[PDB]
Amino acid sequence: DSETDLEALFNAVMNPKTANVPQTVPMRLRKLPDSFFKPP
Amino acid sequence: RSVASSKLWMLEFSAFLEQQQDPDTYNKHLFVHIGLEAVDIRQIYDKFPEKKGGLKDLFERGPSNAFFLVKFWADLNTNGSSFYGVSSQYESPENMIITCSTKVCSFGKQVVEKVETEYARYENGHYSYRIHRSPLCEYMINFIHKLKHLPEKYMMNSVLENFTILQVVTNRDTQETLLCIAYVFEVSASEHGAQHHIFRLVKE
Ligand SMILES: *C(=O)CCCCCCCCCCCCC
Repeated sequence: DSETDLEALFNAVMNPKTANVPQTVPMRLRKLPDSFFKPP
Repeated sequence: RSVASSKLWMLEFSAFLEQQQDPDTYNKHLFVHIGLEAVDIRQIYDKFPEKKGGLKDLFERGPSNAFFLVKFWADLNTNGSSFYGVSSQYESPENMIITCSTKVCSFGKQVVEKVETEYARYENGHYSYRIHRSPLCEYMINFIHKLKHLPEKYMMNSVLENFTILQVVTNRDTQETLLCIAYVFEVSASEHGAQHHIFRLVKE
């Protein structure tokens, strides 16, 4: 089971070994326009 | 008229930090500001609350021309006398009482909601609605604080991957969706500061 609270969110990136958050598809791997990832 | 349905148009939106240097001196930093390609809405349903009243349910109820996705690149480069605020301005041909519901989400789950009721002011043939200097909720203040204290920009973007905001503007009496805006964020790396791109949300 995975946590969604604020501390867990930041801990997951700061200490990836102890990350306990839902796993998701990164936006860059999704079917989205190029302009979504390149700023104007 | 980018972020505009048939009934309502958002002309301005910004989130900012204002600091009072002294009684007569103020410094303001914009995190994001607004002052169209299509995105398949199915690609983003997982990032917002679902079930009744959720993004899918709202989109299906329509109108489809009220639904937008904004990608912000946020400017986080900024320093007792601090005010974190949000402002926005809307215009309509109709005199309505409108409600702005703003939901902050983590992994598609609502963590906090801010709700405001806004009344019209007649302005040169049309009606104007303004949310002026609304206090940014503590969650968002704390989130910005934690983001800024991350050692690396890639870490900030990693956190933001699962952070979204959903703004639903409704006619209070009829419950018609006037505007529904899904917000996605990355950190700005540009010399020009905060940037954005606005997309139409479409069924497929
Ligand atoms: C609290 O009540 C929720 C209100 C949220 C208002 C939305 C403001 C957008 C914040 C942009 C700051 C950038 C953070 C990466």
